Amino acid sequence: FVDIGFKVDSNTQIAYYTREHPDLRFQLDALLESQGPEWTRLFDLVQA
Amino acid sequence: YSDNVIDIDLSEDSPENYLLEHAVDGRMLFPATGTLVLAWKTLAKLKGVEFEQLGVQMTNVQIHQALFLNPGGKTTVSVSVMPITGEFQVRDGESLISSGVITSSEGRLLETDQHMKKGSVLDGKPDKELLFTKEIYREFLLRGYEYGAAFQGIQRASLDATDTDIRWDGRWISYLDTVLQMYLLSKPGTHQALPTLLESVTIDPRVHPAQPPEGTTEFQVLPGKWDPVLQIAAAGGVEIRSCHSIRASRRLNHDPPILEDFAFAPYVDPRPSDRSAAAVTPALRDYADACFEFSRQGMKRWLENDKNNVLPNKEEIKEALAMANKHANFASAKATLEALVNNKNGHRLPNHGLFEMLDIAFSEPLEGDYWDRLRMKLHDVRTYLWDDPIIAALESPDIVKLVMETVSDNVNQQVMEILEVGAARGPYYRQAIPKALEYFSIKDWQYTVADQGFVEDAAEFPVKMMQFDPLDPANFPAELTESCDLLVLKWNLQMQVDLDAAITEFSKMIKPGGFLLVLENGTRLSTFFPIKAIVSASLGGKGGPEGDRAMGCFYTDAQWSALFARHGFEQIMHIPDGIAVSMFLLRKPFEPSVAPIIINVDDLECSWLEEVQARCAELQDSHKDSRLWLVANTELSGVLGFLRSLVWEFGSEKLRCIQIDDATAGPNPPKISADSADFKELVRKDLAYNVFKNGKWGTYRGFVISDADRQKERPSEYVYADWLSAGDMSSLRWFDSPLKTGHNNGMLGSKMAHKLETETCSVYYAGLNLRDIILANGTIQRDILPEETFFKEGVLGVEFSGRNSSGKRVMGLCPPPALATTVKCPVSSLWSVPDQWTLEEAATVPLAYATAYYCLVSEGGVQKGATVFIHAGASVVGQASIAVALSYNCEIFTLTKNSDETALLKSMYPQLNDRNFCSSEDCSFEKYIRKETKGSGVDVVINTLRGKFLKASRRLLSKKGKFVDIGFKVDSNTQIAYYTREHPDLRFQLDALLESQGPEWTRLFDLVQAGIHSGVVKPLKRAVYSMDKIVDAFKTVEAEREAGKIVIKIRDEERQKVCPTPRTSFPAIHRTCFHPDKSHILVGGMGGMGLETAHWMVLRGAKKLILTSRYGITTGYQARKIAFFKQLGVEVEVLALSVNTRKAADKVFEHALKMGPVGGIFNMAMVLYNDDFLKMNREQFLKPLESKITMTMLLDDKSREKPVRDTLDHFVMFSSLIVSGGHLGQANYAFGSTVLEKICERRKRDGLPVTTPQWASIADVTIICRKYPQRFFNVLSVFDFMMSSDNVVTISYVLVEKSMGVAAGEESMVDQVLRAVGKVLGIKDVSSVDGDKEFIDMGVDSLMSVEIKQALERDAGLVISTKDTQLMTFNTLRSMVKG
Amino acid sequence: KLKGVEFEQLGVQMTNVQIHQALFLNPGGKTTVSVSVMPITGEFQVRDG
Amino acid sequence: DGFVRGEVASAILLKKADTAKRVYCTLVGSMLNNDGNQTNGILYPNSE
Ligand SMILES: NC(=O)c1ccc[n+]([C@@H]2O[C@H](COP(=O)([O-])OP(=O)(O)OC[C@H]3O[C@@H](n4cnc5c(N)ncnc54)[C@H](OP(=O)(O)O)[C@@H]3O)[C@@H](O)[C@H]2O)c1
Repeated sequence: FVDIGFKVDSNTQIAYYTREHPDLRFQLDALLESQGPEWTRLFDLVQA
Repeated sequence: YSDNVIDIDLSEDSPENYLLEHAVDGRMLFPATGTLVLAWKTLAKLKGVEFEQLGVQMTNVQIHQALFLNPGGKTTVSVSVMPITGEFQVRDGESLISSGVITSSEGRLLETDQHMKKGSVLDGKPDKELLFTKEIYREFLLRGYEYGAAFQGIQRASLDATDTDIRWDGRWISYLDTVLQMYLLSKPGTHQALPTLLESVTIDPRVHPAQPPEGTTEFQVLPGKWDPVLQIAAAGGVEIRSCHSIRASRRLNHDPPILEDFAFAPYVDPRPSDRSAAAVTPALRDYADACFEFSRQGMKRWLENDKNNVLPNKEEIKEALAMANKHANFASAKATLEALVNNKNGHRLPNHGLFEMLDIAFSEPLEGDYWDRLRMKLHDVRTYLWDDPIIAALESPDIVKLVMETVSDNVNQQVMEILEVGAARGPYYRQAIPKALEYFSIKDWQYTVADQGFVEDAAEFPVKMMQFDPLDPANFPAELTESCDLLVLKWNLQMQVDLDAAITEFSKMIKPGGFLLVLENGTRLSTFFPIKAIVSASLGGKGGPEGDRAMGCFYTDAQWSALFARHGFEQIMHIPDGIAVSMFLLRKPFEPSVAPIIINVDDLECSWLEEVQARCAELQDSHKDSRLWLVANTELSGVLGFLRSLVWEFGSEKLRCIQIDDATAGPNPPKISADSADFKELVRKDLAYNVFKNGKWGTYRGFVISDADRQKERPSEYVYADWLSAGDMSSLRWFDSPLKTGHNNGMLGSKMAHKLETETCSVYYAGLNLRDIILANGTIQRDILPEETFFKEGVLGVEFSGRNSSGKRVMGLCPPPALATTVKCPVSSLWSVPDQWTLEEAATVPLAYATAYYCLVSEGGVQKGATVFIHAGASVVGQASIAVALSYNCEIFTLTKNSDETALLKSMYPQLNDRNFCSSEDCSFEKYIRKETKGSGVDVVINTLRGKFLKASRRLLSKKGKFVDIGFKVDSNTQIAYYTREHPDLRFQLDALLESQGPEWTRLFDLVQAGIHSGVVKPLKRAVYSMDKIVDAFKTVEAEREAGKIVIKIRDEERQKVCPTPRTSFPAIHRTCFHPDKSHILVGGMGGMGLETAHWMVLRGAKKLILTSRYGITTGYQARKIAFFKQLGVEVEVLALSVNTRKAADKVFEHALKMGPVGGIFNMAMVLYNDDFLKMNREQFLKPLESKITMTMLLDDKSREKPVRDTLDHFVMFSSLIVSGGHLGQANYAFGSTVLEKICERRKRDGLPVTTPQWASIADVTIICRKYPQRFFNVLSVFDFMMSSDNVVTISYVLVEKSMGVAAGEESMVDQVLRAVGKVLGIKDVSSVDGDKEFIDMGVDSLMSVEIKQALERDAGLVISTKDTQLMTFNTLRSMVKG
Repeated sequence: KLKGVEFEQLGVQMTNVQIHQALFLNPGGKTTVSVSVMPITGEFQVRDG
Repeated sequence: DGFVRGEVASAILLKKADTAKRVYCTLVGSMLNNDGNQTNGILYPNSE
């Protein structure tokens, strides 16, 4: 289940804070700051 | 001086009295969807709107408890709803009953469009394609859901139960329950499911029809639908979605059934193999000898030491010592007994009273006030003599029941009068009452103990105490003439100075045709004498023609019999103990004045029905001495049960029976024929039932089976561990394993799809995991496990280490039950034990390391050098996780409870330093681990702790960290997360991978195999428990007091490495199982008990059923059941035929052998025509005799021929308690039911399998003859015992309550109503207040007077005006209820 | 107050406290706020109007 | 079968007949008594 919506509920946000669930809606922005192994996998996938 | 407080008035005429019509196994319950309405009404009340104009939606409704309703009581429940969020709480007092979230709305909440459906799609269908309310609620009743007329909403449904017609009566609690019944009706089964979570409940009254007009009698039916795709039960404006239920242990409404063994018992001189023989074991015969030697030498010690001559009866003692010498140190005598007493070799008499009491007699000093003191001493331990193996040999339950019931069959009254003369010295009520008279249902009994004084020990028994001199005749009160039907003289005639005078006076108390029971010492008369020498005052008794009384108070058994015979007493029964006491049952000879009438009832075609009917009509117009003798000279004849039913309408005064069993009749068979010799001996005793079988005259009696024998353990080649009572770890036992048939129970449904290749392994060691303890102790129900294990015999044990079929040493994980002696392990789950590990060590590896690899390498994706946090490092999964993590060169942080665990881990893994250990007591590891990881966190978290520890664990996760939660005691919110797919449930994943054994498992199989080769997978430290300490092993695992693997040792590993496993047997409780490769015939299986028993066999192994009926499938209940068997994977076949001719019998077995070898024949067929015996012709008398006399010998003839004889395993022929108790109007049924039992007893004679249940009444499939009907779930529990037993006929019946007397009961009812009257006033103890004080003196005021009057009318026949009520007394009240 | 004990003798723990609005005080004015606590679970709600 | 509760707040003025400016009627006499120990209960009228 890949949840990429932006308007998460209050309970959902608390789940993100408590590490209960991963926050995947600003991950492409986070991978662009590090630009590490995970990003280069997406760089190659898009290039291919 | 929180929200709406609702009061439920369960009163006589209150509008919500319909809520008492909702019970589960008797208990009245508030419907699970009843707190939904309370929350619904509360929310509307807060909004100020009318509740029927508000559309609500309840989500994730948790049912925590069950609100137990009480008739005529008021229940107050508090509903609290949070204003904005909707969190609601239905709570009774300070206990939560329901929780969830209630949300209202103005839009369309209902998902399905069912509220728009108008008509009923179940129109024009045949009656065999529909379920009606009787059929729908017969299925619920079988599962424990008892719904009254108010809650019977589903008026019609389809066979699939998808379409239904739901009644709308304006009561919302009823309507919501009837919509939840659709979900229940969609999950066929046998267990009782208690709802625990309703994910969504939508109520929209706006689309719902309005309440019916006032006073409506006929209500409308709203179409309902069940949606399997979405799991929605929708009808009208209601919708229930994804209801989750928890298995509930079915409680017994009544008391446990009384199981008996309907067997034959000789009258006189029973042989050791007979059931009326004294229960003298070899151990008892030793204790008797030891006591005899101790008594003999003790008297010698008495005589020599009696230098003060303070030992009266000294001449008597000398005489007693002399005879013992004729038929023959004190330290040794006590030594032998003490060795017997202190030994605990299993062979252990229940108690040693004679030794104990004798020791006090002899050890007491010889000095002043000796006899007076010692008399008092023995009178203080008198109980030892009463409750002693020697004395109790003749007081065994079998003999006591044989005597009491044999007398009852012959007394021709309604109340049985008993009289125990001399109840203070030798008591019998304490044995007769609890062993025989408390089982009476058809005949009432009155017991009267008598003695010189008040019988102290009889104060607690339902007996009447009289007063007169027992030791002196000629003073017996004249009020005792023709007073007792049975007279008991336990240890009385040995105290009479004049026997002839005593017996002559005693014989007057016997009613004409009454019995006399005498128990006296007859052998080894010098054994108990030392006690009687100093407990008796005048040890002098005149002798007589039979001889001279031994000492002065004892006659020998032979002399006892001659003495009784001399006074014209017929010896009805005589059971000599052999070691001590003897028993005689006597009644006066009967001299006929008119020649007896003999009718031969041998013919099974009933060519005599006309003659018996004519002679039975002329019974009440003939002389009182006329008798009708129904005589049978064949093994197969129903005269015994036929007569019992005739006695119910013609009285026992003139009906008598004689049956001679040809097969077992000795070399000198009786010659009962009119003016014969044997017959006259029988016309003198005038016994109702005479049966000559096994060479002796006797009678058929139902001997009770102790509740301990139901769980008796016997050797069994294949066994497995299960629980007797769910949720109890102390109830773990070893039951028979279905693997004796080669296969494993639970091959239905999803288990039929995965055709895994399995290797049959002989388990040697079984590892105990925490998964088993969680299931065993009730922390988790069986329903949480993979669905493939629902029908398995057990769910305990996965890992093991044994030997495959080729003798190789193997270890592996298998679907449960692996806590057994044989398993069928898939070949993809079996590892080979390296030739360096003993099988003991192999048993610890598989699960611990398979889980470790799954958590780390399969779910956590651990990489080299990663940081891993492992909870409970000392657990077997914890130890495996560390070993796997170390192999991956990880940085390990582990939680250790105490210092011992830390030391153990450090020694076990030298790479671990003190910096790698934390404490499980508090969440102080979070700061330590965060600091030690420099804020990076831990890559993998193997979590077992819960609560704040779980929260702190996730908080340590890195950005890419994985959280593997494998704890079992998840919270309610966590479980809802699992249900809603929010989180994956990883705590039963290793069990799920073992059912599929697919790509994911083979990854773990290779990982563990590689670890074994590379040395990573090393055996763990373990503690080995034997098979009998299974309970202790489970307790050890649960406590977790110390680290280690708990491994049950099933077998002893042989020295070799490839060798066949020796065949051995294990003690285990019975568990009936049916071969899945054999065909089982159920003739009459298409009915009430036929279809429900068939379902029981399907669960126990059967997969090939051929059900037979006269018409086949004719109702929607039969069509729905058969469609359920077929769906489960059962090859069913319904034959519309009657097996009454050889052609019909052949067809049934042609179809059976086509499906597979015949492995069971069941005959549940019944046809009844209840009518009076005299208004029945042959065509009507032979009605019940087809299904019981023609279908039992056509199934018995076919089962005695090849190939059925070799393959057949079970031959069950259901019967009725009419053959043991009789019934009114069912004289033809009794004849059929008895001849059926005689065929089944003939089968036992030939060594063939046979079982003949004798049921009284069955509830699910009221009080008749004072016997409650059993619940079916309990009928199958005793039926399972019936099949796995050696006896032929077993009688199962439930008693309303243990029988009391007649006056005893009457007084009980009196006290009951008196107390009701007293409580009306408010007096806790009615007897406490004065009996002469008027009610007005207490404060009775108008309202109470009317209440008292109504209570009296409802309780008794009195009708008292209000005015007299305030001026009458309790004593007056009692005397007037008596009048 | 619900427990009947004095508030300074009770040790509490509030978890996941969400602040949805700001309660604007007013000088020389009276502000009435309703606090609702669920008996057993502890769910509380400070709500003005 | 019973009575229905009511509400009243009445009051009257009594005066010597010689000094009264208005006389609705004259009070001939009033007296009181009790029932005693009746066997029908305390809340029961006593006809005697
Ligand atoms: N349940 C009780 O109340 C109770 C109490 C005590 C004892 N029992 C014992 O249990 C049995 C009765 O159970 P039940 O009546 O609840 O259910 P059941 O035994 O399945 O019902 C009797 C069935 O036998 C069939 N049958 C009658 N004559 C037949 C024939 N010639 N060939 C084949 N089938 C024939 C009938 O099928 P069709 O209807 O299709 O013709 C009927 O459905 C008897 O053995 C009885 O001794 C039951």
